[PDB]
Amino acid sequence: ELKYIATEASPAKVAEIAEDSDVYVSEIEEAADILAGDPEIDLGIDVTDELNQLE
Amino acid sequence: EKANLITNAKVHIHKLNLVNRNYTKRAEISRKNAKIALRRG
Repeated sequence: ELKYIATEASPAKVAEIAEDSDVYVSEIEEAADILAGDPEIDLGIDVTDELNQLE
Repeated sequence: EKANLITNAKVHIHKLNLVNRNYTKRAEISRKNAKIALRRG
């Protein structure tokens, strides 16, 4: 049985499946930040001073 | 379709104008980055 555990807790496979998860994690989180990319448009198209009179 | 020929020209005028909006925005965006980078030194 130690052989059968060591077949499938193989450190050759533990390290594979751990590395794969990390790449997908940074792929998804950065794909959330470009999903919030529009602040760069909002801060750009509106620069309106005039309301300092309104202030 | 000579009418559509004169139509098509009048169509392209709107595309040409559309892009002219787009690059106008980027022009100011670049100028904002310049103003920042001067303040960056």
